[PDB]
Amino acid sequence: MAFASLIERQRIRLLLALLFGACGTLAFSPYDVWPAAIISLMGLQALTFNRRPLQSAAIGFCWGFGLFGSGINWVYVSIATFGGMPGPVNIFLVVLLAAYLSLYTGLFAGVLSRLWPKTTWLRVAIAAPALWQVTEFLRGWVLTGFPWLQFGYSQIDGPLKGLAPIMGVEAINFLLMMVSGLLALALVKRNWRPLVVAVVLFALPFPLRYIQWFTPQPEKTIQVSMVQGDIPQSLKWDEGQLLNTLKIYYNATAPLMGKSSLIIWPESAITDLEINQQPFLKALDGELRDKGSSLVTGIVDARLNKQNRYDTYNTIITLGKGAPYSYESADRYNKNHLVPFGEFVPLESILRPLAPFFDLPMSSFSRGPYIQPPLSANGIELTAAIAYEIILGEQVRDNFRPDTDYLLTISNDAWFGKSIGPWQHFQMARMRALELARPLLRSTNNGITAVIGPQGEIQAMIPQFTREVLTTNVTPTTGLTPYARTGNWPLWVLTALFGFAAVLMSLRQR
Ligand SMILES: CCCCCCCCCCCCCCCCCCCC(=O)O[C@H](COC(=O)CCCCCCCCCCCCCC)COP(=O)(O)OCCN
Repeated sequence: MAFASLIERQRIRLLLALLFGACGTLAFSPYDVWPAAIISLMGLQALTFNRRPLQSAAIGFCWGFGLFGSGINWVYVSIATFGGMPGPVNIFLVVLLAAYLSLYTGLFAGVLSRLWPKTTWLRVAIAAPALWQVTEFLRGWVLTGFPWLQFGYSQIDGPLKGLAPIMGVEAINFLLMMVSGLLALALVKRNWRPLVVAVVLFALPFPLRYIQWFTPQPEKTIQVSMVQGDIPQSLKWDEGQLLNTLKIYYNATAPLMGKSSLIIWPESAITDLEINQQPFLKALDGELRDKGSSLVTGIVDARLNKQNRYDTYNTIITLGKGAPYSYESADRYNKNHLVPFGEFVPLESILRPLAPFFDLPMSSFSRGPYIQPPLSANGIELTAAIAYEIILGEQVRDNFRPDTDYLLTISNDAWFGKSIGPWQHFQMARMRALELARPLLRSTNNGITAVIGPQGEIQAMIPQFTREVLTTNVTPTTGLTPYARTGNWPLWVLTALFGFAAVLMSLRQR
């Protein structure tokens, strides 16, 4: 007994917040338990009740530390495997990353308690979702952002699936936070009205999820094929292995050359500069056009700037019928949002010589234009997003065009190894496909290579960590979703209104 005495202790709540914070990771990874997200948000909402601003900030920081150290720890695997640093240094780096990610949850909890101290429906339903949206935007914007582990992505297959195509995964985050706050308030106050309101709010989008915003045109059906080279990441960036990788990809492509129409290779499938492999690319494009196919592969390009400086762009070249290959062609995609510490190392003067982990091969990339024309191959338009860029919903939507028939994503998940990072990335890609209502053609070296339907459901998939070829027929779709039409503008208007109302009520509370 005496639960009230123990629960009203800051030290105990810190330990209890760690468990509830880590409980949220059961919704993104292959665990895929969407009630866990609601439970974790309920814990975060409840454990900050009746606390001073500093204690609430500590509770939020511990919750974020659990969440981002129990499901972002797969970064440590990549760091240790492909970087020469001691184990204490690696664990310090992953702990520091978790703490940095948890700062924006501690800030959320602190501001929420500072402005709305008393546990009320207002705080748990209006102020909390708006402030949570603001802090998530800050986390995804500052220092190029790391918008990972957003609970809306857990609703890719759930009751709130249909909310994504209308307003987005960020609005799904908003609704999840609101419902979970109402549930936490009902649990804390032992009341039934917040529970009923939360049930109504959560069950409202279930009929909404049946709306079909896309027309599955079958007249433009193709036979896309994707190749998993299963190239070892350690040997990926070498000299002798380049010929072996090219031979493997060519031999995998040759049977498909003639039967398939949209052969795709993973990110950085060709591990050499585009200019160096010019005759090979020319011959490959010629023989692909002879048999009537296309090859949207990935390569590394080093263009010359106006200042005679070589800028390295992570690129997606296009070859075959419907898109003749040329070094000056505009039918290419340059990666815009580079991955921190892996593609653009900040402070190269000190960080790069500090350890071999910072001085990874093929680094110091150059960002491409934010908005780029869609890739054309065999008469169809593909929206490209290299690896990490897929999770950026706003950038993907901005690059999206009404003429887009497929969403293209190529990644190299061999860094993460056997962990949950590739699965979380795949889930975020599925959420993007659901939001834009376009079929997704995701190709990976070792990670999850699959074709995602317009509703986010997996149409085809191949086992992870193998050298397989995913050959299937995918039908394009036409039509603009409300999310594609608008963006985050409706969500930002809604959260601005809610925040303004909450601030006015807090000031008027006096
Ligand atoms: C006030 C300062 C506070 C600082 C707070 C941060 C401190 C901690 C920072 C260190 C810990 C994070 C380290 C993450 C990078 C580890 C190395 C990963 C390598 C990598 O980036 O993958 C590349 C691209 O990723 C891909 O193409 C696919 C993977 C994309 C997902 C990557 C997820 C991990 C990155 C998370 C970084 C978050 C930083 C947020 C600040 C490989 O791609 P490639 O095959 O073409 O090889 C070409 C490579 N040269």
